[PDB]
Amino acid sequence: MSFDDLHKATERAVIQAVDQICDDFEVTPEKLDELTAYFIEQMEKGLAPPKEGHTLASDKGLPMIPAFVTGSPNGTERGVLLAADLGGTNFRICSVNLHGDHTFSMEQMKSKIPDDLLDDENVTSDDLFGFLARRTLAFMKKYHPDELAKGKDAKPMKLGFTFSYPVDQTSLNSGTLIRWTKGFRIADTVGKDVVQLYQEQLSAQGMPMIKVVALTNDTVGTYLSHCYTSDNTDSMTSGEISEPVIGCIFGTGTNGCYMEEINKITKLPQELRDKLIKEGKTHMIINVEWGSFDNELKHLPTTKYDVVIDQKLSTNPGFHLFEKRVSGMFLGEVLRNILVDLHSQGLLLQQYRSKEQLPRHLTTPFQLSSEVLSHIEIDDSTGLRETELSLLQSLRLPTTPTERVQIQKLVRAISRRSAYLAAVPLAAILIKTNALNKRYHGEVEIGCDGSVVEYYPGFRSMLRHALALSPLGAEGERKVHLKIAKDGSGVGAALCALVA
Amino acid sequence: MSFDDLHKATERAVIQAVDQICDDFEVTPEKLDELTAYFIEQMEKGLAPPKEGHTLASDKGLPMIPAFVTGSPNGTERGVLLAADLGGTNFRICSVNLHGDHTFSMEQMKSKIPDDLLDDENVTSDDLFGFLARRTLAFMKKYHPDELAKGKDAKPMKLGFTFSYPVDQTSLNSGTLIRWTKGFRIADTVGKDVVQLYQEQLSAQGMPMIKVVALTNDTVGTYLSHCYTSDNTDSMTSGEISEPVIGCIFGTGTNGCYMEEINKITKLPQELRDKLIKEGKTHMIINVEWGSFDNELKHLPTTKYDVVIDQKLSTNPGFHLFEKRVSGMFLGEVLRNILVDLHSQGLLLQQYRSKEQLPRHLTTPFQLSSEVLSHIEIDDSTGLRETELSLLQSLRLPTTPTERVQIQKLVRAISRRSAYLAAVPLAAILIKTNALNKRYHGEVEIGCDGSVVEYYPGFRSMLRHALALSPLGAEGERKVHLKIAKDGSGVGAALCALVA
Amino acid sequence: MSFDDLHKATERAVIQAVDQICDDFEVTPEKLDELTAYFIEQMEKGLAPPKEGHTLASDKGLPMIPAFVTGSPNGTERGVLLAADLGGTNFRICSVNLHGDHTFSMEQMKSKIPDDLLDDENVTSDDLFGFLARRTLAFMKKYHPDELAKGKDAKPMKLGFTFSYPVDQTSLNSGTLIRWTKGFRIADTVGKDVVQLYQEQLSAQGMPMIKVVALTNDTVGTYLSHCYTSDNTDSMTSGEISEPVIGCIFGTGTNGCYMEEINKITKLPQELRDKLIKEGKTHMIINVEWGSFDNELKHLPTTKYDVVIDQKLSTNPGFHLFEKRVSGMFLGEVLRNILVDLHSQGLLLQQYRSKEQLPRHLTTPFQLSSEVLSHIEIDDSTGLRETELSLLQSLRLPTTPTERVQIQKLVRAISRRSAYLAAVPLAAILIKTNALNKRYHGEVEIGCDGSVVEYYPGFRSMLRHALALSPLGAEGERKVHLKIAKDGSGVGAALCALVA
Amino acid sequence: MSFDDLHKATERAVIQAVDQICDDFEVTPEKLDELTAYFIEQMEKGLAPPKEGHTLASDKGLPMIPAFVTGSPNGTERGVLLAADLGGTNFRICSVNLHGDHTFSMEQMKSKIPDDLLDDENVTSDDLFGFLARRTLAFMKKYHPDELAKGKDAKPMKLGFTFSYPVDQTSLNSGTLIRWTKGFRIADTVGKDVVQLYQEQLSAQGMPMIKVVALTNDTVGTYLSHCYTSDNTDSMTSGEISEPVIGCIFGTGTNGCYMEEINKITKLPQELRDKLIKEGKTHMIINVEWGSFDNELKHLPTTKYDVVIDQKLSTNPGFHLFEKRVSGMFLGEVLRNILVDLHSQGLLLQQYRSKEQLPRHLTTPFQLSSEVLSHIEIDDSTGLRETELSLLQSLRLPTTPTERVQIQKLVRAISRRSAYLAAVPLAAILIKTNALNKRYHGEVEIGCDGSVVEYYPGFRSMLRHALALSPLGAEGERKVHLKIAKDGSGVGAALCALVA
Ligand SMILES: Nc1ncnc2c1ncn2[C@@H]1O[C@H](COP(=O)(O)OP(=O)(O)OP(=O)(O)O)[C@@H](O)[C@H]1O
Ligand SMILES: OC[C@H]1O[C@H](O)[C@H](O)[C@@H](O)[C@@H]1O
Ligand SMILES: [Mg+2]
Ligand SMILES: [Mg+2]
Ligand SMILES: [Mg+2]
Ligand SMILES: [Mg+2]
Repeated sequence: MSFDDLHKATERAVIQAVDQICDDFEVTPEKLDELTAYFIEQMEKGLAPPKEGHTLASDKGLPMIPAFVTGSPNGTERGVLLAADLGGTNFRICSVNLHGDHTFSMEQMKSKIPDDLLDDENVTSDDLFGFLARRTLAFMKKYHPDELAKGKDAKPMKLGFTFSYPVDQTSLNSGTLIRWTKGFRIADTVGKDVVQLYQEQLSAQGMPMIKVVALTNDTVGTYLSHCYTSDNTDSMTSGEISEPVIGCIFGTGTNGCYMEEINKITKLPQELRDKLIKEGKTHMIINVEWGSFDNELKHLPTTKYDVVIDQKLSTNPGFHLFEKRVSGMFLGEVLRNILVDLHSQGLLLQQYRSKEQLPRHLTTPFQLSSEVLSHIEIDDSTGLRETELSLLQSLRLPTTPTERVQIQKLVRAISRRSAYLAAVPLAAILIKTNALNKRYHGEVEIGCDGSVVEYYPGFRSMLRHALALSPLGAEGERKVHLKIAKDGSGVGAALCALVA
Repeated sequence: MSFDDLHKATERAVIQAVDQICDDFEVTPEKLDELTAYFIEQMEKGLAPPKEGHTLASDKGLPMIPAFVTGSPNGTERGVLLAADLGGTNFRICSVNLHGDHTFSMEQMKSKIPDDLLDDENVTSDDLFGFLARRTLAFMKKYHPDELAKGKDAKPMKLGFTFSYPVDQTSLNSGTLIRWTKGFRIADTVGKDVVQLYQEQLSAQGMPMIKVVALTNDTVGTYLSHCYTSDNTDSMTSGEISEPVIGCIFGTGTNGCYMEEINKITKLPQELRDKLIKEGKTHMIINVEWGSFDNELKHLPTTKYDVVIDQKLSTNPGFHLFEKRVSGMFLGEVLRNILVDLHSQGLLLQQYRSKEQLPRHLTTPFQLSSEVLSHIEIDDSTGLRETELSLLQSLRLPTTPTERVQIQKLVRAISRRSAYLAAVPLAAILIKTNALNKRYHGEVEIGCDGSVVEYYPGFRSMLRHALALSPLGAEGERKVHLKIAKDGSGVGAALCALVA
Repeated sequence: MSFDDLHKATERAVIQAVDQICDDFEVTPEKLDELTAYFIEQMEKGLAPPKEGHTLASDKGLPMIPAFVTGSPNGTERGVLLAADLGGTNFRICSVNLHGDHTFSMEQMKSKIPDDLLDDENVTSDDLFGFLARRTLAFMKKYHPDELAKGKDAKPMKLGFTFSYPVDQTSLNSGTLIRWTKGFRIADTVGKDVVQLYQEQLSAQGMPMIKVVALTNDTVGTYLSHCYTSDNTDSMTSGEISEPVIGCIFGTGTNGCYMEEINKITKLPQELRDKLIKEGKTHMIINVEWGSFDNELKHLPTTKYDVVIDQKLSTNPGFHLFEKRVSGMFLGEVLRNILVDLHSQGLLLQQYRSKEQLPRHLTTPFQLSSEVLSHIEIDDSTGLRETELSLLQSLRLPTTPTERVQIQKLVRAISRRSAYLAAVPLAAILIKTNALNKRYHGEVEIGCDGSVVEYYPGFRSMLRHALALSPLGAEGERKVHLKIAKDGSGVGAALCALVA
Repeated sequence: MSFDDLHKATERAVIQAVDQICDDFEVTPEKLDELTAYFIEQMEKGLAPPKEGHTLASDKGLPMIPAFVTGSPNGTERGVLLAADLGGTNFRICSVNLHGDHTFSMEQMKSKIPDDLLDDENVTSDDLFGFLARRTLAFMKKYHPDELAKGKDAKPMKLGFTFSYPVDQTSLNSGTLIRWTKGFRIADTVGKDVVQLYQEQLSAQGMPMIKVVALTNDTVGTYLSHCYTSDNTDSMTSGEISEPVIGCIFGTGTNGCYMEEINKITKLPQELRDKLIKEGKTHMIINVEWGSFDNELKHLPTTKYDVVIDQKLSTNPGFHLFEKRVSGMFLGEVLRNILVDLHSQGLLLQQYRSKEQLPRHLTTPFQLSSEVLSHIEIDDSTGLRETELSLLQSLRLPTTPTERVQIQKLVRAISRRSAYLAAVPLAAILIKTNALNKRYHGEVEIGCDGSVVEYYPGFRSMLRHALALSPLGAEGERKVHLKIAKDGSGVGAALCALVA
């Protein structure tokens, strides 16, 4: 045994731990099927009246929100509307000029949500909504300075507001916050009317001229934006015309929505179901809180790393268990926990004696962005050798050549687990509504927004693969196109405000 | 307001524009009566000597041509004669074997008039007449190759020549072109002898053996052909025997002719009226240039779409205003202008941003054939849903379901306007000559040739209806039969050549 | 037995004959597989050196032409070039402004090929090429009148010439006509240089300024045009990037071409293969004369109606047997022969006593356009009842209600036979070159031009179905997109002239 | 010429433009020498009294600031002090426990400077300093919550304040802002006392307990931190003991400072020079505003891209010309301007028709971070092929394979130009003070902080190379070590506060 043979014995120990992790992470079709079936069962429960002791702030299971849109655009909608979009790492304000030909011209200003609003439980509703109103002034000064200069007399501006949190919507115009998720801890807005808080701050800042017309989700805005764009009006002689079914968000969090029959939403008051069916409003866009799927954990492929994020690092433990396996914030956090744990086992970061000596950004939660993971996974031979080091050097964590390949294997296992689980709600929705066979012919479109699905170098293809593996089978995959709703939330909110 | 309600609001706007057009197009009996009366007044003027400053190339009003036929056949005429027929979208050569029993056996060769002769003002008389002579050689090679092989010694062939243009006829044998109409722009034949140009080209091509015997119109040939065929010799005990009164053309253009008393044609030289009355030639077949009726526009139900065709798209602006409302070329063009105008209003072709993006065949004049209109109008429920799309797809213009019904309404309004106006000259002629009461009993026949009246799925019945609405009343309609002179122009020219 | 029961007994006899025909026409997967395999065998033979006694004018089998393009565009090509396109029912001249962004702006003039050039064996090379030169003058007068006015001094204009006939190409600049097909009988151009004849006539007409730069086929132009347009440059993170493989023509005739490895074309001189491989010219676009597939008839599903067209009605008996089953000219002719034969059997046109009394346009060959078939097939319930009559009325053939449904069944059987046979060459080409598996991922595009594939209300979907039935299987169909190369031949020739 | 040959001709055009740019960017030793010599001349002028008409807000040339530190640490300094650090993309607060053994334990909180303070001229002193005070409260709540809870009675906290802007320092305790640079436009703080504004806001927010003890630069803090750490106390028998000479910042901006003899600072009042020399204070740490070197542009290798940044995009045109060639903000901006200009020339982004169609983040200034450049440059073969696309995809700019290599060449040319120019001030300082020969033996240390020097995968080695190329020669490079002052500004300010 030379030093090189002794080193190989160590490398084999490292490899076994990494392979064990990779196998714990991979989703096998058997679980993909248990999950699709369970997802559908929870979807039916999510439409049902609550039992005694249940509420929305505390529910568990897979709740659904009956957003009152009740239809979809065809691209002919026209007009200029404002849109606000809150809830990722950032906030955006758009001015969307809908042209009536399946396109729009969008102006945009965007900013990061300041950490003053995210790291402290003592942050109030006035700090968050005061922020949004100040950014709204900045937007108006750049794109519509005249309306701002002429307000209060200039009027109205119609604004749609996308707010990416579960909202107990009662009307397209308004609803209340059910809970904060995804990084916000601002407790005094839970139960309050989201539009009311924003609208009051807009007036407080000098813009009584801007009226918030509609409150929507990101999933809904995405679906509607997707519907507005492309064509879906081809010739009936081209042989097949597609239809939008499902909207997705794969960003800091994960969600989607779909068109559903109004007569099946048993929790909606019957009087409202009757009022709407009488006008031909046979369908609603339902926000399925995918993130909450299996919060009780009867089927998801949970490992110890997911337990740690959910119980110790997350802002809302016990909720949004699906997101913790799928969305961008947790793809990042899962790798960080693995690297720290393989430090403790003495397998990767062998040079440190012990955890307290690790780089501070490695031990601090959420400092490993899914952006680094994107580069870690795409890197091929020379990327892995040289760039993987640069990518982790930016997290102050220098590594060896052999360590870098082991880290890449962990990253691919993490993103694969997510991409396959991410297919569960798409298969489950298409199957529940029989989207694939409600019509003899016509393709199924899924309009997905969010930076993980748009940029992660692997999701577009891994979802298609996973859909084929799920109960949809190859035949279902053949009907189903994953398209990107790039301007997704912005256009969607503008359309919601147009609808009012 | 859901997307579906917003879409209905748009559909209502579309409908209002289409209904406004349909109402502008419909001819009400009040105008049908003003027009019948005006038509008769212009017919009397059309027989009168001209005033100083008037000529035939430039006249206005409703000119008539005193074709020198002076009588009608009874079906006993026999012999084999050639016939040439120029002036629609095509040209035909026939060899008609008249059998003497109200029937004939017709051989035919036909060809399209090449665009080389239609789209350029620099086309000469030698190109048009050279064309006719070359097609004549082709005809002879197929049906009478022996006469061609034996010519110059084989002789004579007698040919009748139907030339569908106003001709200043001086004798059945010849006359000059008054103007070009209906698509021809060959200026150097205006004022020239039509037979002379054709006869010279026949010799130039090697056929000195063929003599053009008679020059006729299509209206005249149709009347005579109609008279030749059926019976009109039934028993006097069958209770009632009919007589031919009016011939019609409803093809690329529109015209007709009728039998008139020679003593009323005040512009004909008196010496000629005397020469003919002395031989019992009490009547002449008069070509009424229906197409020119109301060229000055005092009564026709003119809309902006007709103004555009007459001033911008037509080959002879200011003339043939009636045809522009009635004939096949303009049924086609009127729809095209409406669709382009409803594009500009944002009502039908809503997907284009603006006119320059429309299919090139939609913006190009005369590319919308009345043939497409025929199918657009006949289509019932499933035809409208599926075939209307195919019909416009052939014009490269894909449409929506709701657009297709709106287009069909416009098409029916266009063909109805034409069919009712088309009744004006038939009512006006029968009334002026008192065809309905010159005899106690005996039916009135109108022998109409032309593809619009023969195939358009609506003219046969719409004219009968319109005749009943006009001053003829139901009582006049009861005397009047619309029959189709199917082999119309061919037989007619053969008879004209037989007459010489 | 009442009259109605006796009539049903007759209808059953009619139905049996129609069903027998429909079954003779349907292509079963077993034959679709024999044909794909045979097509591939003949394709290999088509690349081989000839045997003694063989030439190109007379070959039989499935010849291929090694067009010297040797590559494909990526959309960045820019410049303004002229293009001429001869050989369908018409001729087109374009001026194509290539912009370098996968789009172009095309100006166009088009005209029908006059019958003077099609119905007579005594037509010479000077009449056909004189025609093309005259239409070229007309084009220049409308789009580039200044170049024409300034020529001879203004120069050069670069023109690509698409000539849809087999051409024994020796260089992209020129080659000779192998045979006339598809309606032309002009024997004295066979064996002559196609460009030389056109170029001389352009000078004869006054345009020494226009140089014909490249001679191409329609199949080649279509492939290149298809390649030029869309993108095929998406992100490698979108998950899959497509590549053009096969170009198609489904118009008056049928053909296609594909990219092939130069080292496999064994008949090309080795010295030329070496000259080209040394510059990286690893592939050529090969015109596969699909029309000639199985001219000897060992596998095609031939019936008596196809025998009649090939031996009695066609301009080139014994050749282009595949086209006679597939292309637009013969979809039309096959129905006509069936209707005449069912007249002779006393089943459809029961009112005539015998063939000589049938409408002359029914007994005359090629008067039944595939355009009528398009409408006959698309028509649903009310279309069949009312429009089928109008469509055949335009062929002067009035029918009964029961006759109309029987005719529609025959039409669908005819177009299905064609659509399935039409898939044979696409499956055969993709399989021979392993287009489906030469790369792990990336879609396969087929760029098809021609009015049958673009407008016939059934081909887009019937080909996709047939491809799945053929040896490609569903898995091959999943890679394969049928797209329409709408401006196909025009752009292609402009690119060929750009290439020179 | 095949499509592939035509494409190569285009690629050659692209390459020539890229090579021309690369050659314009490369710094040749001849200029490196002109610049070193000029830098020294301007350094002498920078110590001189001003001429009439000169001030500090407007100076030009290379000003120096005589920070009143007057000495350096040896690692024995002990105590716990707070430190604030403002002025990059972010702001940091530290609590540094100096231990007296060349090490310290640092606690840290950091946040991004909100855009509310950077994009608007109407931002006031109260918004910037209010921000710093609020972040200070957050820091105290996490690391010293007891002092905050006990204040006002708990006291004092001693805070050092690093403020990375030129400051007209009069005492280590305070000075005024000379100008804003590097992204700030807050005009009403220019001329005001920097400590006074911060100190007042700390009291306003509830922390009268924290006293700002010292105001320093980042360059000074870095030098002192560097001096505090390692050893520099080795045995005199180890053969050679090093000494710190120069501190550097290579972050969003670029600067450094060095120890200089007090008797040479001719602009300092003589009375102050005498007061200090009498106590043995023979040296001062002088901030050399490297960024301002050659603001008048007599020697820097200026190209058109640098002119655009300086005159159109920068917050302070005419100043800090050296930084615009060297620092992280402009490495980013220079590439962006090149890519847009090569779009205009039609060489890289060939698919767009024109600038208005480019991705909005490409045309927006400063959206291309030097972070992307880091990855673009490090990428080797497979990194360039796949990751370069991901890196630009994050700027919404998809590219081709050939485009990616051309972009990488531009990036390496940009970072090389910077790295070589970046050596000018280090060579110039060591040469001016004869750091290399003031002692027979002992190494020269340069302590550089800042993320470009710490992470850019190329600076550590390119500076060493450039130093050898400059007048220092290989012999000077052999004395000179580039080390990283990682905790640099934080420790430095804590030491400045310890010094008071
Ligand atoms: N290129 C990338 N590769 C991988 N992950 C990325 C990339 N860019 C952003 N992300 C992830 O996406 C998150 C931002 O999500 P996104 O841009 O979709 O905003 P969002 O719509 O506001 O999110 P949400 O809708 O859930 O609130 C980041 O925190 C990071 O985790
Ligand atoms: O137009 C389609 C095809 O028609 C004929 O079959 C020709 O042989 C062929 O070269 C051409 O491409
Ligand atoms: Mg979002
Ligand atoms: Mg006629
Ligand atoms: Mg063609
Ligand atoms: Mg700094």
